[PDB]
Amino acid sequence: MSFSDQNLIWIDLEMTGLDPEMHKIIEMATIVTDSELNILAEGPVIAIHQPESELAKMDEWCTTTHTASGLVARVRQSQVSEEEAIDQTLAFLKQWVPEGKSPICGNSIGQDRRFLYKHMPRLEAYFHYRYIDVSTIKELTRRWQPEVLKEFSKTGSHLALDDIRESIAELQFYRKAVFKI
Ligand code: NA
Repeated sequence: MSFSDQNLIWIDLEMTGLDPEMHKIIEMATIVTDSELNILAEGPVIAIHQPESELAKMDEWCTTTHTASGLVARVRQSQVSEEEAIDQTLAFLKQWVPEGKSPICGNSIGQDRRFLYKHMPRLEAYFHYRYIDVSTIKELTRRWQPEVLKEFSKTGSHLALDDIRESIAELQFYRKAVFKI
């Protein structure tokens, strides 16, 4: 429908920790916006199965966060592997954005990309090499006019789809508050 090489691919992952060589992806969510940040479609929201030995690497922050959100129970019950999650996500993205055109979009999105390189390289390859990191704008705003940041807040639930929706909302806020284009 609104297929376009200008559309943007937004992605958020949840993991068992911060180290791609040690930890695993346990949730993924994608959203496609047009170039003006209008949400066109939401992609698969996938809890990825991991065995207890991998869940057992989680520190207290991860254990308490992902248990209280319900993610751990969804991971334990999930029948979807990383490979099947890649397949579902690519089948979605091919309907909205051509391969290799969209930067990877999100907050501190270089961290997610590291996990994609290690665990989902076929999906990493779908992105253009550039990054649209909303937290770049957050950090520049903090230094140039920090009072702006009091006008926006996040819930931060660490449910991947809700968090990437907050990333888009943050950029929409910056478009009006700190940009003049
Ligand atoms: Na994130």
